[PDB]
Amino acid sequence: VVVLSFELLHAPATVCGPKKSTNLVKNKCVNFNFNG
Amino acid sequence: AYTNSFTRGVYYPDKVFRSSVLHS
Repeated sequence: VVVLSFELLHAPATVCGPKKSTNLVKNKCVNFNFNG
Repeated sequence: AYTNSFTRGVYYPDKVFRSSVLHS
């Protein structure tokens, strides 16, 4: 039995899932997903 | 030994940035 425990907002996120990042545009209302 | 620490020991409680605001 394997138990996985996660911690949020304690520090800068070091472990992430695989999602391809894109270049960030500025000055236009856009969805932002920074580090989750 | 003793001696009094006037106001020492204050540190930033969390990485989150704030400015020009009082925070409890």
